[PDB]
Amino acid sequence: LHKEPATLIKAIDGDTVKLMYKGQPMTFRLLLVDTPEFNEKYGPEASAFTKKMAENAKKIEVEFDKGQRTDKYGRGLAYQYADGKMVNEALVRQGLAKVAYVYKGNNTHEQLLRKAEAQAKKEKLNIWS
Ligand SMILES: Cc1cn([C@H]2C[C@H](OP(=O)(O)O)[C@@H](COP(=O)(O)O)O2)c(=O)[nH]c1=O
Ligand SMILES: [Ca+2]
Repeated sequence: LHKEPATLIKAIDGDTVKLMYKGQPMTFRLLLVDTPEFNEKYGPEASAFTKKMAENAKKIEVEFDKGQRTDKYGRGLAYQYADGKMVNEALVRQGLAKVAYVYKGNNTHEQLLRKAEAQAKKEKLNIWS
């Protein structure tokens, strides 16, 4: 897989963000994770985390997997990086997302994220407290 450029348009919540990709505004849904909705426990904390990571980044990138690049709602499906750090993985390591929605053929980073989830669960962080 490879990273491609994007720029931040606006934070949305823990697992969605509005980015400009190839010069067009699009909402992205982060692959392989599920954050609580804003109205649920840890939803606001997940939103704050990804808003900070994205807004402080000098360089945002997106990486598509091998499979579907948009979902049935027209959201782009990717892994998002902020100054080289994967947001998807960071959420999971902090106990602010569960590994979820693992569909065959868009699951390249599944085991990386499961290892983060195991470390978050060991530490009893956030969702795992
Ligand atoms: C992460 C992801 C979600 N989706 C669809 C499955 C879920 O359908 P339903 O809306 O029918 O539940 C929805 C979950 O996203 P949200 O967690 O953003 O609500 O998005 C995909 O199709 N592919 C994906 O990789
Ligand atoms: Ca969600």
